[PDB]
Amino acid sequence: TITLVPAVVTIAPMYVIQNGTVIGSGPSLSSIVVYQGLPAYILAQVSFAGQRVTTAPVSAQVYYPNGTQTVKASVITSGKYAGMYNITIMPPTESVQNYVFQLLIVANYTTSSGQTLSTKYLMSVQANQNLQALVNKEISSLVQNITNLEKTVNNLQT
Amino acid sequence: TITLVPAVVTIAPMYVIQNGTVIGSGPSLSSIVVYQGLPAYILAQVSFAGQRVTTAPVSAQVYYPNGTQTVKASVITSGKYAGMYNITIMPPTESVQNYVFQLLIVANYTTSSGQTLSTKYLMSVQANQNLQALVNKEISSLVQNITNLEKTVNNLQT
Amino acid sequence: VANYTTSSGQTLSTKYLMSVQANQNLQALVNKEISSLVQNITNLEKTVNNLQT
Repeated sequence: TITLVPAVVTIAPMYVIQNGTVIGSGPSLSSIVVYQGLPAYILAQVSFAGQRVTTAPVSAQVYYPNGTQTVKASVITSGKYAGMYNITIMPPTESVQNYVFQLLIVANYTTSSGQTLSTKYLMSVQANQNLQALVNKEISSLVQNITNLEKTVNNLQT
Repeated sequence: TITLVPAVVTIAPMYVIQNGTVIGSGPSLSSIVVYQGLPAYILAQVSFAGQRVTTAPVSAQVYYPNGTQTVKASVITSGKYAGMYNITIMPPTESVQNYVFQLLIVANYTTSSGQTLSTKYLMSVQANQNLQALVNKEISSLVQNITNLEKTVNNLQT
Repeated sequence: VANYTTSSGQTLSTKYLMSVQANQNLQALVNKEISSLVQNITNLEKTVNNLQT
């Protein structure tokens, strides 16, 4: 005897690849620390009954605090991540603090039993500061003020 | 007739304590926001049934980009952190990139269910840049410049 | 902690051990440090310009 349970479509963010590096591992996140100005490639598999499905057009509502980006995630057709949908968020660099935006991943799977299932996964993608660029630029302007001051102080010595 | 339902062994990190500071709490975290250069003491409980078991010793093949350090997790029995496996990870002090370094957590639990249940947790660790350091050294180079300059102007005043 | 007494005849209390790193606000740090250094520099610039004059 084989006792079936209903199957519910899932789109889960399996890896969040940013800087060519797994910053987010597995679906054990629903908020990830992403560092701004680098593209977090959220590889989010879509599986019905744990078996990855190739027909489920993924809309992705990317809720920036300025405009809402609807990126149609490209089905991963190469790599060992193939089958999944690569959701290419690219966060602007708005560094002075953290900023909200919510990636509501919506995989709309068409079941062949006639029960079309829209599954909507909320990951709160926490755009942490990427303060590194702001720092180097501010600091370079300070180095330039210091070298000019050195030069002036040499003229004064002369 | 009393049918005992399957218990499968679970290792979940109950604490990741890093720089003496618990960055990870709950067994709700099999990914964690590690800050580079700081020794993360992954105090991970090993449980069958959801009950703590201290007869499964845990190694950790920690795949740095400078080799694999296979660390046998020592049980710290002190304080409220007692009876957890200390998976000792030592992330690089580099801070030009977020780099993927793996953490193949292997727990081999000899159960009396009839098989030696070996559970593997591949946590692909997010080496997240500890920029604080880079901030402090750059700013210190700047102050060294402020003093040198300040001494020279004062000498000129004299 | 949420202490809830169900009306089914079983009392359930949940405690959630949310142990958190209270991380330094690096943003507010860097901003104040550099602004303060800009003022130390304004005082140095001031001596320089007096020197020149």
